[PDB]
Amino acid sequence: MGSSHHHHHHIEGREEASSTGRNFNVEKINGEWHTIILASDKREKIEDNGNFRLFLEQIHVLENSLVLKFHTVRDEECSELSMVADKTEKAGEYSVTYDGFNTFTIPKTDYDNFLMAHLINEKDGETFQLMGLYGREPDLSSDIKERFAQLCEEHGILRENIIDLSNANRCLQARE
Repeated sequence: MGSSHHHHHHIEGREEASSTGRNFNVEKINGEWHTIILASDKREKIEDNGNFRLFLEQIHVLENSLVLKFHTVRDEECSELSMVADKTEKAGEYSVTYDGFNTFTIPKTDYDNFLMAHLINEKDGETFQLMGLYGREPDLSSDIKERFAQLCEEHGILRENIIDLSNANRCLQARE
């Protein structure tokens, strides 16, 4: 018998990555975060006073896991919950303790400009693909916000299902 192999090279320039474990940097995403735009197949979910329509906090990068907090109201009263996204046997898919069985991952990690995450929750015999677009700033330009719209169509999430958050901000359910 007898075999042989070869080596590989790396890149220094700015290039995207995924949670799969290929040139991923969590030391960047670490810090004050913000929810630019929320896109997911479920307008009735990410709508006025929805359930997933919550703000993001500063993720705390740990040894292998990372803590994350959100902002959710209750009984017409502002509030916030506590979560902790950890690793699992899966491939580049973290597991966060949510109201129902779900998994938080990161398909497009462009901390340099805008970060992208993909979480799916399957409860009540029903599931949906959730994706929260994040960016170094509290608002993304028309050049970056469009980038996400290119992926939403790939996940089956029509560009129309994209709900703008930068324009929608409130902590009450007041209306006519």
